[PDB]
Amino acid sequence: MKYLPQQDPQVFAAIEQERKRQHAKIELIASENFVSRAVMEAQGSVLTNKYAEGYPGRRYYGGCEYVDIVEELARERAKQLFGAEHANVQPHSGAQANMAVYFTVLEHGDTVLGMNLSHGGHLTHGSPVNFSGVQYNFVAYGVDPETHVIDYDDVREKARLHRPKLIVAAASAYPRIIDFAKFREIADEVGAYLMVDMAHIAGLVAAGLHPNPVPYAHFVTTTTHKTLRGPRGGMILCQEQFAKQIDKAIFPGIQGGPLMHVIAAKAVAFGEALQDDFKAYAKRVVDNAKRLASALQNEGFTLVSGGTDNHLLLVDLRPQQLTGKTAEKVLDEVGITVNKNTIPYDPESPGVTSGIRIGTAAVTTRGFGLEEMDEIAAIIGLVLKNVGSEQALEEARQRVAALTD
Amino acid sequence: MKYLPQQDPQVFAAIEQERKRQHAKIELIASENFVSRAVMEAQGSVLTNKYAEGYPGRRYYGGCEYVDIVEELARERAKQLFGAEHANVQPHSGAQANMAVYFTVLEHGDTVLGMNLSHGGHLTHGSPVNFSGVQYNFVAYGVDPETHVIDYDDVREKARLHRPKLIVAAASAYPRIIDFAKFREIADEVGAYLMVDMAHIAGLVAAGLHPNPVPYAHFVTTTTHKTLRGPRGGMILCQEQFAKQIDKAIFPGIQGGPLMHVIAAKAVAFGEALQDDFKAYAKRVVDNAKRLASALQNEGFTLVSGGTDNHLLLVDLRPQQLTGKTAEKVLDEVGITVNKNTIPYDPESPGVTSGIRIGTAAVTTRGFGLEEMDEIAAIIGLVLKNVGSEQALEEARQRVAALTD
Repeated sequence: MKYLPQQDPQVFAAIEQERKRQHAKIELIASENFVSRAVMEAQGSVLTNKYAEGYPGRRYYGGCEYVDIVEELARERAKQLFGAEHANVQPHSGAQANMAVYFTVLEHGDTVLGMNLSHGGHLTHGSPVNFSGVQYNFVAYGVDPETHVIDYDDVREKARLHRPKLIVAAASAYPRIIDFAKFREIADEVGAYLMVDMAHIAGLVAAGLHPNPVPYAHFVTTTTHKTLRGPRGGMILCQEQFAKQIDKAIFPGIQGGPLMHVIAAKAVAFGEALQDDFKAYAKRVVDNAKRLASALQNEGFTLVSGGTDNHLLLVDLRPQQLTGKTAEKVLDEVGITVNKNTIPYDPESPGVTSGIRIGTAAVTTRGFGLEEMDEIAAIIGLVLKNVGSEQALEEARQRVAALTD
Repeated sequence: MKYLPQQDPQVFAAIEQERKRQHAKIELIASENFVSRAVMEAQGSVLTNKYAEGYPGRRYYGGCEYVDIVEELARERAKQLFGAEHANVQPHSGAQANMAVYFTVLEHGDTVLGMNLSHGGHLTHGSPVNFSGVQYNFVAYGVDPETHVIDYDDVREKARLHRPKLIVAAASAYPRIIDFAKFREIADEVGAYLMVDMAHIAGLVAAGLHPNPVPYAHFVTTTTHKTLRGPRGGMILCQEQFAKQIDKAIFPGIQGGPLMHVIAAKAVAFGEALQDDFKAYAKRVVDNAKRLASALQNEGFTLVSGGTDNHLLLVDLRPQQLTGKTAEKVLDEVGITVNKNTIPYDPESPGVTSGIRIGTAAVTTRGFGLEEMDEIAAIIGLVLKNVGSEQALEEARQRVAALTD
């Protein structure tokens, strides 16, 4: 940076602290990643100056010839990545992407069937304090109490009982592959639309390491950040039959002017994901997650579903008689960033929890591999087995520092 | 840029075209501006990498110590700028800011009273194709057919007849000062909340050149872009009594993770607005608008309301027997960017219109002054009086080029 340090010392000092923090800590929050310098440059461009309500070639302001090229690059690259018939790259966030799909097919009070929030479903999949649960009548399907895998017979029973207009598949804390074919079969049986929210797994889908929901879902929503490793924002994919309605849902439905600089950054991120080296990256993400899971089990930890098929895992801390809150706190003391997370059938409140959620996308981006996964697991074991020992925590602190340099 | 040109030639080439376009053209779209290099740098920072759901000191993820400093700088500087008791700097856009306020105080189907959309009201103030008009029962007040000033007796009558739960004041195309005191008096009479959407005029309010709605409104929404000259995004100001509810409306109500890099940019823009030179800038904006209005009238144009009190003006093209669409098109041919805009009591459809909307915020930022306003008016006269003369358009083209270099 050249101008910010002189113009705004206060803001610059805080940004620099954050930059140094991002290097120093071991980032295991499953939704986190580190974008490329090219992505950041695109976000830091003069494109922020342009109003471009509408769509490429169909804008409500003149002078959009070049931002049109940018938006079309984003849309076409997205279609290439996911094999979707249509892309909308304007959603401001994952929340807004979901909001738009709901706005498209649902009326106020319509019934929607989503994943139980305490079993891995997202806030926007029906929380009573979120617009989703307030505007629509959400019902939930669960995971099996033993295997922690989605109970597809429960999905089916809930669908047949409640007759939802829409079924939502996908999760913020589900460590196994989701069977989109079965979701569509159930949807077809009850005459419901199927929406898949692939936010967490989008990068893995792009790399062919998780089955693609696009062929099975009427609508696919996603964040552009997370495993896709793009800028912060949302996206909708859908078949051509819903393209016009989806576009109208985003604008003039729920948003105004799009963030053209962020859309530029989306294009850049999609370009990166199209490359062979992103596929290798995504494989290392999944390989690292498996290794970390196995190494944690070797340290004596119990994992929800007994492991992982993707980028993330959930530790069930009940055998250690620890809450997620306690674990999150003490790991923060040593420079490991996780979040407390409700486990399926958690006896604890969402404010306390019995689990921690861990993902490997960020550390993989930093170049961590199998050996590092072993060490992270060993440090986590050292910490959580010795929460009352300042010397153990100091050793952990030093070992964390050794990993990040 | 260093990395984008090598990583993504296609995206870079388009961005460079856009950058050159922004310099070459005379930007008169009233919502447009040019942000500082410091603002762009903040948006292009590593802060995009951080999940920070929640609020400063009350986040749902660890490691937010530094982004907390950034968000608090934004909130405190906003409070300083506008004298508000509370600020929420997380809204992704003006649309989302408005959405959140509606979510806070209204239930589905509640009656809201806003400015007639064809008289200057915004899309999010009740368009039947926008969530606002779909989710709530919007009724409208109008401007006087002669003076084109808001008819406050009509505001009062509509309020007393329809008994709205909420009254919205503010506009996307209203060239005169809005009387917030009268709006609050009417609101008090019918027991309605008052929301002021100051998006267009926020920079002028900050500079003391338009009366401040904060003392009179329960809620004030705004964009951070437009006359405020900040990054693309939204903000809500309110009294302390609504702070908790407003914050909950934004999250977990309508959004997820905030855009921390954009919030950094918001802080930077607010810092800039706090400086004496921004006040001088804003005065030049209003001075330029007055000069441009007078110069246009000298060229024989009729203006809606007979002039301007702010940054924007509306030309009523009926005396010239031209539509807004025709005028917008031919001005585009010579490098002047305006938008067609419905005028009050327009005999034409929104797709055609009888007016063009013009604002001076962008050209003022580029350093244009009174002499330049005279020349812009003269060029507009040359063009619109000679739409069929390629030689006149070429002369105009050359005079536009002379202004921008």
